[PDB]
Amino acid sequence: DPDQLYSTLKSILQQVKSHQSAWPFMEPVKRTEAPGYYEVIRFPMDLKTMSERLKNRYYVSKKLFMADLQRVFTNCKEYNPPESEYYKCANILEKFFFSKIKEAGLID
Ligand SMILES: CNC(=O)c1ccccc1OC1CCOCC1
Repeated sequence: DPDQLYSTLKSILQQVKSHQSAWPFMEPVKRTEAPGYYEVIRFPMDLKTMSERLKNRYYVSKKLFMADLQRVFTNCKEYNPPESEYYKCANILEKFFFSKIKEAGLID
């Protein structure tokens, strides 16, 4: 009853991380891999960083969690071409994410 949010968030983040379309998002994009990524994307985010944030008790509300995870998708979509494998992954996983958020009644 106290630590309810933490539990729900952890379950959701784990399901997202195990999803077969999560692989592009598991770790920070490297500048060496992506020319001018960090010029274009000002608030980078990824699921390893979110795991850390969660463990660090940063996600004190649904909204903070939802914003970080939404940003993972919107970074990817802005940066990559629309028919790229990363873009396809991003919308697949975003669909999955919204279905789990609704499924847990996460209200913000
Ligand atoms: C979400 N990822 C990207 O927008 C990305 C863009 C350009 C180059 C690499 C990228 O991320 C890699 C991070 C490590 O796994 C493979 C994708």
